[PDB]
Amino acid sequence: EFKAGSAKKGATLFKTRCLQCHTVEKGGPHKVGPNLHGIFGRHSNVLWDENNMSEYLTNPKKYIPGTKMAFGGLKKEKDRNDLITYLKKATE
Ligand code: HEC
Repeated sequence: EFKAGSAKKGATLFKTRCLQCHTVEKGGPHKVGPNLHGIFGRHSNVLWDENNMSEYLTNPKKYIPGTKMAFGGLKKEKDRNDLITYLKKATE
């Protein structure tokens, strides 16, 4: 169900909802979460592709309720396709 979307809107969604814990650049520093470079091909066993990550990123995960250490989810379909379109181009 993933359809190539907007990398522009995806890049904005990354700085707002992912950058806080993750980095995309080659040889990026491990932050609260791992470096997502080369994520599409890598596993944990979960062979990362666009559709299985769209499912993964749909649900929010509160690590420390009360602080900004929590992922907010991507409940809108457009937002997931946008973020993945960006992320796919930026993690290689
Ligand atoms: C901190 C509050 C996080 C935010 C915001 C996002 N992620 Fe996350 N992510 C985080 C941690 C602590 C972990 C480790 C494993 C766990 O489930 O706890 C992850 C892991 C990922 C992964 C898996 C990477 C891998 O197994 O190599 C992906 C693909 C991932 N996170 C993507 C991702 C995206 C796209 C986010 C924003 C939309 C995002 N994460 C935010 C912590 C946090």
